[PDB]
Amino acid sequence: GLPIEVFQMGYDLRHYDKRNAYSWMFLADADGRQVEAIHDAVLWADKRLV
Amino acid sequence: FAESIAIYNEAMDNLIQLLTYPVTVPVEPVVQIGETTFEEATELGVPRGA
Amino acid sequence: ALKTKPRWDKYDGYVGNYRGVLGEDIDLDTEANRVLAVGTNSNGAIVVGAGQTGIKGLMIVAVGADIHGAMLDGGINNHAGDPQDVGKHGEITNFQPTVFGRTFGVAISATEGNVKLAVNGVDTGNIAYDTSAANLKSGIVAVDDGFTADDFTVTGTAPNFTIVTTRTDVTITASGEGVTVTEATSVAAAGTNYYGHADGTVNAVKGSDGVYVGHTQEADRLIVNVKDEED
Repeated sequence: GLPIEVFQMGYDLRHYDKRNAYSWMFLADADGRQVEAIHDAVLWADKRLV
Repeated sequence: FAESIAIYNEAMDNLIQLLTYPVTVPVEPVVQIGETTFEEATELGVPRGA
Repeated sequence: ALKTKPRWDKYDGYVGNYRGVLGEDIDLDTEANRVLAVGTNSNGAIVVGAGQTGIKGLMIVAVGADIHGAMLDGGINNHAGDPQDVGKHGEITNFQPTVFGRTFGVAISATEGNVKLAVNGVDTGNIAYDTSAANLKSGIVAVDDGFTADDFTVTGTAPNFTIVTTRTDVTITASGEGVTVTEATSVAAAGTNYYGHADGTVNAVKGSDGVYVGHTQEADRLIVNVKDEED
């Protein structure tokens, strides 16, 4: 007669977020290039996270 | 003397063309920009701004 | 760029948070871009520190600066009669304690003769060991620097003492042996309760006054939950 045995392994999963927020007075006077730069800084913080 | 001058002249020519460029823009800017970070998410709260 | 400044992160404005009008001008060199404890005067107006009502909220007067680091006086949110927002509930980020003026701790190592202080780098002449507080104050004002007995406050009846300056630009220091001078700096601390004072300052210290305004979590954040002052 014979024995047999096996096992298995897994991986984690986690969640991350960030916010950006503007008052009406900022959105009234801002250059679109400034809010585009804030977006690019978040895309860079995203890579430094992963 | 024109050949002893020619060696000093050659040495100065080679140094000048390797150390210099013509200025076309009389004033040059340099900038310093900040950064941001993600944070770990939760199921009821909200993250910080940017 | 060199610096962060305090801001509201979360502020709703349909809860206990409110619009008002300023009863007095905000001092841009001393009070703009800082977390101010505010009350209400005998009219309807917001005032820095305790008004008629005591401390009722926190305010940040958000002001733009030029690249040279100075602030425009042409704003519409910082003169008397200008509207301002005030918070009871929310979060402030890039938080710092609010302090006005400069403060120095003085301790004398000598039990003999006299010790030498400096004011902006020019000396007091002589301070005896074991002065009164008024004798210490007198030796500070006696320098030919053009500062006077209203620029300073002194307290202490021991080798230890403290100098408090309402101006920002006077530095008290030691120059001789037998005395030391430490400037009493103030930084945000994690996990700490903060209190709004009748001055309008915010500090992790509560004294004979100091309503609760919130607590930090991580030092760069303040969770704002004002427990309004009461009769």
